[PDB]
Amino acid sequence: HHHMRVSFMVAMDENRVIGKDNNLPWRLPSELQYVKKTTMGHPLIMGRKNYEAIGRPLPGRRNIIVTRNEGYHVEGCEVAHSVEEVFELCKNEEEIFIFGGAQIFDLFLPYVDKLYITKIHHAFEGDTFFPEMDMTNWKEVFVEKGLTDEKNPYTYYYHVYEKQQ
Amino acid sequence: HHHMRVSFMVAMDENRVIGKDNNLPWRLPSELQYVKKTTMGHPLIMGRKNYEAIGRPLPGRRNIIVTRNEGYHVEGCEVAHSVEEVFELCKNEEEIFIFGGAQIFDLFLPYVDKLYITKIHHAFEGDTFFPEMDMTNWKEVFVEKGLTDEKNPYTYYYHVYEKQQ
Ligand SMILES: NC(=O)C1=CN([C@@H]2O[C@H](COP(=O)(O)OP(=O)(O)OC[C@H]3O[C@@H](n4cnc5c(N)ncnc54)[C@H](OP(=O)(O)O)[C@@H]3O)[C@@H](O)[C@H]2O)C=CC1
Ligand SMILES: NC(=O)C1=CN([C@@H]2O[C@H](COP(=O)(O)OP(=O)(O)OC[C@H]3O[C@@H](n4cnc5c(N)ncnc54)[C@H](OP(=O)(O)O)[C@@H]3O)[C@@H](O)[C@H]2O)C=CC1
Ligand SMILES: COc1cc([C@@H](C#Cc2c(C)nc(N)nc2N)OC)cc(OC)c1OC
Ligand SMILES: COc1cc([C@@H](C#Cc2c(C)nc(N)nc2N)OC)cc(OC)c1OC
Repeated sequence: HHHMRVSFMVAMDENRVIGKDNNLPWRLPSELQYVKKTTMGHPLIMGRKNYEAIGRPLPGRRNIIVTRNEGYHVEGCEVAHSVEEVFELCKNEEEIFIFGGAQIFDLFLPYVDKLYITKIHHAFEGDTFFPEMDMTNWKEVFVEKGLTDEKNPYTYYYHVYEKQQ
Repeated sequence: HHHMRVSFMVAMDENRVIGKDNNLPWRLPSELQYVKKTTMGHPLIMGRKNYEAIGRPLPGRRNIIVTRNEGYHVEGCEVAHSVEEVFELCKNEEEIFIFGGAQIFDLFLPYVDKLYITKIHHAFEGDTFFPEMDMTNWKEVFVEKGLTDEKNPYTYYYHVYEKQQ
């Protein structure tokens, strides 16, 4: 019924860890560069907790915050309270990026068309996970090794998957 | 319609610069060794400006120069005036390397099957750029850090991507 591409944008470790103590368990500025370039010009859909840890709108993109709080407001951002309200806000968009965290990934899981996953080859301590997905009917359409150096101290790969049917 | 693999061979910086003042912005003799070893035994397809800065045929490869000039001739080199004429000349080749510069990379962009791209981790001043490419349905099949030493004073990586669909 919705006409936008619904894409997930996530970085996770060997055990699907995405967070520890309401923050990111790793610092990978080069991974952040990839995220910025990939998502630029497209709406970012984020759970309230994800957004609040950021604390400011990310420039050049529609920032849409998902919350059950019907009195929630933040300047420079739009607020939605359900999947359908996100779909109404983004009805004429080409592609939107579900940007996390875990509760918001779970929420949009039935609707994902395309997956941009950074896979980090380390096992971090963590408490928040990317949902399991059955990847049948999914095709890897891109893979490349991430930049590992003094500023980016882990091995990681960018993967992109597209849903077939 | 054509049966040869159409490969690109290019070195570019962090902003896709490949040239400044009709020359290469950097000196990387080790990168040139990789170029020789990779292309040897296969046709090099070069724009007229690229070739003329070289000024002589590169040994052990068919040198094919692309120009609109129907009276253009160079000893030890073959001359083509269109994509189709290159395809005619190379119809029985296994693989050909589009060798630049930017106008010639633009020209053959719809036909590229394989990308050999060196990425230099520096921002040079430049005036000539490698075209943007949507890497959907391409996979990185090779990556290696280039040699950085007194003779090769930048950080760079060899990447090879192959088109899937
Ligand atoms: N590595 C990565 O790729 C990413 C990791 N993260 C990490 O994930 C963690 C945060 O994730 P998590 O704790 O799951 O929180 P989320 O970011 O998913 O936000 C949860 C909030 O979203 C709102 N929400 C959840 N479900 C609904 C619903 N059905 N309808 C309306 N609103 C809803 C609620 O807001 P409210 O309480 O206001 O009602 C809820 O508290 C952090 O550790 C963060 O660092 C985040 C993004 C990416
Ligand atoms: N870093 C790298 O990997 C490389 C960098 N370079 C750099 O690129 C620069 C040169 O590139 P650029 O200036 O774009 O020039 P090119 O090497 O692409 O050559 C331009 C010439 O190609 C011919 N040409 C262009 N389009 C067509 C067409 N449609 N049909 C027939 N002939 C055509 C024309 O020749 P004519 O005028 O005779 O008609 C034109 O002048 C230099 O700085 C060089 O150092 C070059 C190769 C590799
Ligand atoms: C944009 O900058 C940030 C983003 C996030 C967000 C995310 C993400 C995110 C990342 C990093 N990588 C991928 N592949 N997908 C994602 N969805 O939550 C961790 C938190 C930040 O610090 C609080 C950020 O710094 C300002
Ligand atoms: C081979 O020797 C040369 C080649 C080129 C060519 C190129 C290239 C080229 C390079 C360097 N690296 C990669 N990865 N791809 C390419 N296509 O144009 C700049 C110019 C030269 O001097 C002006 C060369 O010295 C004789």
